Amino acid sequence: HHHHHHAIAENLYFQSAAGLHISDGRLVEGNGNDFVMRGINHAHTWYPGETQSLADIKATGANTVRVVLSDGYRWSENSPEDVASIIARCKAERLICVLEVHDTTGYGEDAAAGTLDHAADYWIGLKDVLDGEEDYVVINIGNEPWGNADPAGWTAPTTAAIQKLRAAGFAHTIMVDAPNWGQDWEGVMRADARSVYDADPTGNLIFSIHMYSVYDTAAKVTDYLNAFVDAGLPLLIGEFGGPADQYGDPDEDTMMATAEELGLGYLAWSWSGNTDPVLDLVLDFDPTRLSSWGERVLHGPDGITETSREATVF
Ligand SMILES: [Cl-]
Ligand SMILES: [Cl-]
Ligand SMILES: [Mg+2]
Ligand SMILES: [Mg+2]
Ligand SMILES: [Mg+2]
Ligand SMILES: [Mg+2]
Ligand SMILES: [Mg+2]
Repeated sequence: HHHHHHAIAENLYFQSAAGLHISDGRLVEGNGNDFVMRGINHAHTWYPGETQSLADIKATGANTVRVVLSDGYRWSENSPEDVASIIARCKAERLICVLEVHDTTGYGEDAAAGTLDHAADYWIGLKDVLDGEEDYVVINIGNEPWGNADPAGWTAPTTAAIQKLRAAGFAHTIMVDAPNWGQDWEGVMRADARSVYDADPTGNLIFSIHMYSVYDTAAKVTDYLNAFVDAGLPLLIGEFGGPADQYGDPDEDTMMATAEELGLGYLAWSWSGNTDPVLDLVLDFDPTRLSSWGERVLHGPDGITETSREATVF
């Protein structure tokens, strides 16, 4: 006979603050399932009238969007209301959301660039919007937060910013970008990553490489990605390009193939709106105007539509 009981469930007395987290060098959801980001960057802070981009990005099959914010150091600060709206729209569309402060880009070289400390203060100002969204939102402290001048200087302020966010009570997975405009040409992030990782007492830290023309051969791509995997350190390709520019030709084929082989995340740059539209996946924010680059990223080998799996939390 069935026990025939009729109970109702109270929610667990104790639950973890962390949602998305790191386990054994990989990104995992709260339920333990491995998560491999396959997504797109959207320049929200510069295109407030293009928020339909989030739903259009989901329609590609993408499982993640990286949303460009400003902390007001250089561009126009994204308000807590705006950020709350974006997070909720991403959740409604079943997208994981990587938020990033762009104003740090090129610090130490570009005189208009802000500090990681200023970015951290901005994140702390968003705490009431962000707390409770640890299953859904990854905090990328500052985009490409050092230029090419003295990239060794990146390690101390990166470490300090992580510690400042943890001391403020953040339980999200935190993502950090490399010096040399995100491409880590001098290898400072690659060398110092373990030290930086060990400085996050939660272990919930992921490194992000941006692969442009420095990564113009197969060997350069595979060496970098394998370096992190072999060291047991979590990594994604948080931006990448592909079409040749004045500095070389990024090897997008090897990036995407190796990301698939190793199960590392990637986020293509970008949906639309670049000053030079060569990296626009769609022209004029219009899904019916895919560019050559859009065709490659969405529909080509190891691309988004082929490989992206929705986060299981949804
Ligand atoms: Cl706009
Ligand atoms: Cl080479
Ligand atoms: Mg029964
Ligand atoms: Mg939970
Ligand atoms: Mg909306
Ligand atoms: Mg060094
Ligand atoms: Mg290329």
